[PDB]
Amino acid sequence: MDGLSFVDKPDGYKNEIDQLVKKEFANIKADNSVSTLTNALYTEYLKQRNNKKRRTPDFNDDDDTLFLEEYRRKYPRIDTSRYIPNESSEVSLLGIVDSYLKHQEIVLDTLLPQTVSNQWRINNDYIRQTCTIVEEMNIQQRKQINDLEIYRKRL
Amino acid sequence: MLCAISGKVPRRPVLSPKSRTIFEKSLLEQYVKDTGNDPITNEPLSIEEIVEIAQQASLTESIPNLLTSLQNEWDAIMLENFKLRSTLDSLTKKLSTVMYERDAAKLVAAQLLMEKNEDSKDLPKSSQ
Amino acid sequence: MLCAISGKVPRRPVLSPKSRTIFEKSLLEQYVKDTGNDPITNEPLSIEEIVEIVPSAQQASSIPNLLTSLQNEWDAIMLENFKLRSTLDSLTKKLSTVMYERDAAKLVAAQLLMEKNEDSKDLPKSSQQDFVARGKLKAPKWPILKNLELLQKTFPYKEKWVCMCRCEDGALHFTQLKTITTITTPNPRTGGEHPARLLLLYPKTNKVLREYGHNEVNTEYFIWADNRGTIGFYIVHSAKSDVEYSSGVLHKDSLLLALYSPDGILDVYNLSSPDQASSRFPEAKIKEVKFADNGYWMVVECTVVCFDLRKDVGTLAYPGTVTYDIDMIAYSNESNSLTIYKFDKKKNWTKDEESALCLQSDTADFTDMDVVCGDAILKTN
Amino acid sequence: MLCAISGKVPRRPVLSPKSRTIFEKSLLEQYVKDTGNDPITNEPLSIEEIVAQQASLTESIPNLLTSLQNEWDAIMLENFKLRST
Repeated sequence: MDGLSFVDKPDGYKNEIDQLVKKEFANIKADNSVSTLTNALYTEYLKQRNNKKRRTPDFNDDDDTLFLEEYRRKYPRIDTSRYIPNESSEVSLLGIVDSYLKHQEIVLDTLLPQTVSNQWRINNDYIRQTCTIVEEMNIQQRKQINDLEIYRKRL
Repeated sequence: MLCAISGKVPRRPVLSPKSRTIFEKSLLEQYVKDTGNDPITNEPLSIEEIVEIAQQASLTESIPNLLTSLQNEWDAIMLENFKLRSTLDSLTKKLSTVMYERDAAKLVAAQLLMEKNEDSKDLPKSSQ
Repeated sequence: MLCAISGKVPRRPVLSPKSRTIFEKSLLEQYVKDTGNDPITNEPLSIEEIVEIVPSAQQASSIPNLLTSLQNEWDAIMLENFKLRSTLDSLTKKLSTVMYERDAAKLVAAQLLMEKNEDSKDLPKSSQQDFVARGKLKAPKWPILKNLELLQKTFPYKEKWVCMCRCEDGALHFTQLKTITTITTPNPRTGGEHPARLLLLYPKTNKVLREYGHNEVNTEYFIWADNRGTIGFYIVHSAKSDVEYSSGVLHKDSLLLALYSPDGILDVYNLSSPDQASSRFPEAKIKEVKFADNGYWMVVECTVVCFDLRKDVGTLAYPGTVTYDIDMIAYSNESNSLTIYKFDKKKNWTKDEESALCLQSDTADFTDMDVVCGDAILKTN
Repeated sequence: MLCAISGKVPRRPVLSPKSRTIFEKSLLEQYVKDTGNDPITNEPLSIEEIVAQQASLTESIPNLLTSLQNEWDAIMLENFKLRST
């Protein structure tokens, strides 16, 4: 488990260890009908066609275009009424929503900092641990080398 | 400011008293009837337990609402969840490659733990 | 569609304008005449306070529910997207924690390897300072393959006939019409053979011609290898390896098997998944492989190399080996001659009676005898 | 966007779980320390009582469905003007 990141100051060693890990891997080796049509639409990459009729039409048609004509009138009157209540308020309704979006945005970036601080704070605690033990390991190795030659010089 | 189920910006937000989290009324009311518990914390919660607590500028070119806008909404719902199902499938596959490579490393360490200390032991014995 | 006094279907639904609850005109009127009150809330109410008769006027008796239906289906869409995302991010935590801990655990090895290495040079620099010939034809001489019936009976393949012979009576029980592989079914009445491109299943008759050979643990299936690069049970090859398979044997539990290759690999396969799960490298064509009944040893020849299947490591190498078989106390080899090794300490028997190549070796039950066949004799020891 | 007690733009909004209303933490905290209550409804509230799917801003599917209600509900009143007349 133990491998000191802060204390151990190559890419060759990653490439080396990857090969040894690789060799040990060589050894081991809820919705209704809605979901059916939605998954089929996405898989096939084709959206279902809508009513491309109101836009084109034609004068001196028949009973069919008499309907299609009368459709264009009522929707154009609804359109012109739908543009009236927008222009009445105008830009006040738009800029009121623009202000809401600024309150929504700043909240996210506050959380970006809260995460930033606690993430650096955890790493900060790790750092001290790394330097604590890395010294202790240094102490151990020095003592190790002392015996190694001490035992020889006695013999 | 958002709902904690769909990812909406709620029109009638309602907060639960067991876990302080704001949901849109329709979506929290649906969960309680499906299974009577809080979705996040899995704690007992009912419809009576809930406590009830926005402007969108309709575009200038607002026919399109029936045809173009509604079409885009069910395209965007369709191709996202399909792509999201694709993302979930790969995470489980990449999970299996993670755990296998992990256990492969465990065996290396275990194999090397026997190797190193016995090599060190042999140096201690050599002196004699 | 129910009154809130009797519980009947109201034919004249009248309502009190103090507590919203639709009653029937008869019952509410009898309650008001009894005592001037609303029956549900006990508030003040009179007869004139009640709104009687149906309401349809300037209204006319679709569309609105279609939008309601559109909402109801969306309500599911949101609920589904939530549970799909939870599992998405919750799995990403496992992915992230693993990958981090993997490369963390990877650095353990890099450190460990260099210290292990240091221990080597240090210490190194310091330490420095019966014989039956009539089973098959005399004019086309040679027995090329051998098996013994697991439940009792000898099976040989000849330089084109398959022969079943009884050691006790010294009689040929059947001559079944070169044969280079034979397998004896435990049922005693079924025998199998293979040759330079069929597998044949025999009763004194051939009952199937199926177009190395090993019997599955169940007794119901045969694994085969071929120079055509495929193994068969299904029929599969390795695109990547793409070469002749030289031998084939099931592991005793019947889940995995091994196939030797002309390019010196021992390929291990998962039968269920039909996948190549491991390959053991380390020269020339593989000639024979054998799984021990201990379930964790595999012996291979091309040297005889011993593999521990728990570690996937070559733990011993004994430097023509044509045939390998465990009794798991003993391992026999045959080819240039016959040799038997004790598996515990790795040679206990050595026979050189055959003239020319030995093509098969086998253990009688409890190792009470050994059998071998040669390029005409079948010998018992 | 506003704090209901002061009327300012709260720089640390915390929503209560008894009278659902967005209060400024520093303001509501003092209100609770004065007396354990919610300022609006005068129901009991303590300081602990106060409190993965990515969203996008509310714009012109659910907002589109509520739009079509406005369309039809307005057109239904248009019919009354001609039924009554």
